[PDB]
Amino acid sequence: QRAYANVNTSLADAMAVNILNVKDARTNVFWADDAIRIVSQPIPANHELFAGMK
Amino acid sequence: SPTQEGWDLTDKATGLLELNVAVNMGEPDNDFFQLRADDLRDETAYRRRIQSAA
Repeated sequence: QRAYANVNTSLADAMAVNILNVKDARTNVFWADDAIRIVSQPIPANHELFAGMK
Repeated sequence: SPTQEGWDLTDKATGLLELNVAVNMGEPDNDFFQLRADDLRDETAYRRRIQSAA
């Protein structure tokens, strides 16, 4: 489990959390190209069940 | 048919009687079924339900 560690320490019941967006701003967005995907599915309304509609 | 014996049968003729029986039908034995487009991405349950209905 520790092989997957990504942070140098844990939380200790008093660690103050600082918010980073303290002011409005239109976000610029960067990523790796294989980070966002779009799953898609068909809607099988061509079945013989849906008669009367094309 | 009835019958009678003898040579002279004056004013002893008989009519014809043909009775009949009546046949009808009952109410249909329906089988309703309701589905959506999602549940037709496999169609195995649909086919099995149709066969079981028959």
